[PDB]
Amino acid sequence: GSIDESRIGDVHKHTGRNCGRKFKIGEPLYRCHECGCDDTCVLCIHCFNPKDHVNHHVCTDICTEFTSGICDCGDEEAWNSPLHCKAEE
Ligand SMILES: [Zn+2]
Ligand SMILES: [Zn+2]
Ligand SMILES: [Zn+2]
Repeated sequence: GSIDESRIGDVHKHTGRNCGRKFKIGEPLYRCHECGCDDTCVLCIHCFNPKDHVNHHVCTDICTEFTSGICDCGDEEAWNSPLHCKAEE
């Protein structure tokens, strides 16, 4: 077999558990009007999968110092539809 060590690999994969990545200032936060339960359900850049949200109203935000957030990818009580983590691609 042959793997390339330079690749991002699987450092962002979180199969079976929630992502819970903490947003640092400047990073994008993704929210979907159709998929998210309340206006606090968010996805990180590594998780957000455009495929899941074709025809949906996606809202992007820049993370600030006042942003206290962790990624909700894989927490099934935060989403109306099952998501497909991008890190799995
Ligand atoms: Zn995430
Ligand atoms: Zn994910
Ligand atoms: Zn969506």
